Amino acid sequence: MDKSELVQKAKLAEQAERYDDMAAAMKAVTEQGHELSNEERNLLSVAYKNVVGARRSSWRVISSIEQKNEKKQQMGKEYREKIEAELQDICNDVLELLDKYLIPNATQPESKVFYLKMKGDYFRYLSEVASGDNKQTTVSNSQQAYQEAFEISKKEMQPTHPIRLGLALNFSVFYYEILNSPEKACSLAKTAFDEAIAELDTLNEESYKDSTLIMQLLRDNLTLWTS
Amino acid sequence: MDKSELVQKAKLAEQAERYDDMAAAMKAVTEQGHELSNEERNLLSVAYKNVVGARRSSWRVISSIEQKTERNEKKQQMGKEYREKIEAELQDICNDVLELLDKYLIPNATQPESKVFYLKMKGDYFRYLSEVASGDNKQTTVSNSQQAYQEAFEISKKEMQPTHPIRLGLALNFSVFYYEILNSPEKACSLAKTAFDEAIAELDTLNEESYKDSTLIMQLLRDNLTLWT
Amino acid sequence: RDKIRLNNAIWRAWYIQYVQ
Amino acid sequence: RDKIRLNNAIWRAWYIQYVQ
Ligand SMILES: Nc1ncnc2c1ncn2[C@@H]1O[C@H](COP(=O)(O)O)[C@@H](O)[C@H]1O
Ligand SMILES: Nc1ncnc2c1ncn2[C@@H]1O[C@H](COP(=O)(O)O)[C@@H](O)[C@H]1O
Repeated sequence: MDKSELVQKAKLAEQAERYDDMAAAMKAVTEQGHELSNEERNLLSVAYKNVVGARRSSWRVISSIEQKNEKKQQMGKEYREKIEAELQDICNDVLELLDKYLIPNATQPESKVFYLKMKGDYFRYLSEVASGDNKQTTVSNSQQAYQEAFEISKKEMQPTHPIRLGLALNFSVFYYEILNSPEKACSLAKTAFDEAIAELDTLNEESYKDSTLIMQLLRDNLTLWTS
Repeated sequence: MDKSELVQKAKLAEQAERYDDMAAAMKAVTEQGHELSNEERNLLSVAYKNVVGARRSSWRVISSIEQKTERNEKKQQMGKEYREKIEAELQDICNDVLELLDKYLIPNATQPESKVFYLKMKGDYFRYLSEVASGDNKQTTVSNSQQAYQEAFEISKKEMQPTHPIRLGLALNFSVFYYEILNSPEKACSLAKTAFDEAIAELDTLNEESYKDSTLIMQLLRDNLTLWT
Repeated sequence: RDKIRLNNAIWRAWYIQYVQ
Repeated sequence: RDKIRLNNAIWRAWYIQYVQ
């Protein structure tokens, strides 16, 4: 009843581009305790990626402006720190959702890699704006969530599984952008790409379009990071 | 805080596309009682047009979903409830603007550009209310819009040349008011045509600081005209 | 500038749709 | 689909330019 209503509201909110509404509705579905279906899991992920993404995008614009007038620079810091506070509230809600509901209520290996990769993602977004001891904490938790998700995927999923591929794509981005290590980044990405291509027979009718798309994104990232 | 600080915050908000912050900074500047400069007035206007505009588009999407719900299930009721949520947000935003206009902006200036600017602004936001209002509230919103547009229309003909961008932009929006709100296409096309033809007959009055704007609004007046025929 | 005309044209067009 | 590839390229590009 309320779940089906909330999912419809989330669908209407996404159409109306009101992604804060969409995240709120999908948050309520998650807090009802049940394991999210594949449609619900996608709705929640799309909602919060739009919600956190708006603040990441705003933060980046202000950051470039800051770097490019004593009182103006002082003001740029305050508006950026306002956005950073918003960023942390969004990530902490999502990471709470993961640690109380999504991850523990995750039963099959595929969902566990999905939600652990999510935890690494949102800890990574914190690391983009974090500082000091908080940054070292977020970086460690992000890297650890990615690594644990990575080990499960190597043991339970084919190299062409879109969740395994998208996990490798983001883990490589974590090495490039959060740590200052372009070589691991390029190293992880190529390996991931090469294993998927080495196993092109594993592509399945349900996601070959998604598998190939992420394979192409790994390649695009590799070109950008070497050209 | 201080006015000079708030305008910088408003400028940063616009760059970050955080227009809700941008209207907030400009609403606070307006509430300080002093007359807004042209840049401040533009900063306030762009902010609220983005803020009210976001809900107008969302309202338009949900309304379109409603009129395409053949599957007449619970989705229709949910769409109604969600549309009414957006409509409530829309009404609060317009009411914030109309309060600002009627408590500060319209009284704070006696020159005809500020008077036409802020009266046209009042017509716009009463127009946005009428797009979703119904019953006894809409007849209040509509004629209130027409009255603000009408007064701005009279002042503009008496103090501005037909190529003035504010005067042209008022004719553009007043013509839209006849088409979309008053369901009167003949006047919308007529009002837009006379405003364009008056500006064209008076092209020598173009100014070095506004010819790009004057001609842009002239082109939009034409675009609305052809689209409507 | 040519975008501004596109935004207005697409915005003005939706009303014809919903009114028909 | 080419949208996602273009979106990804622009998001990844900001960091390379921001730190250089
Ligand atoms: N302001 C925004 N609004 C909506 N989506 C965004 C925004 N900024 C970024 N995104 C999306 O978020 C993704 C970022 O993921 P990642 O590469 O893990 O940072 C991008 O590929 C964009 O599609
Ligand atoms: N969501 C939005 N964000 C920014 N501007 C918008 C939005 N929706 C509509 N507009 C603009 O608002 C104007 C419509 O107002 P009007 O022409 O007075 O009906 C056009 O210039 C649109 O481009």
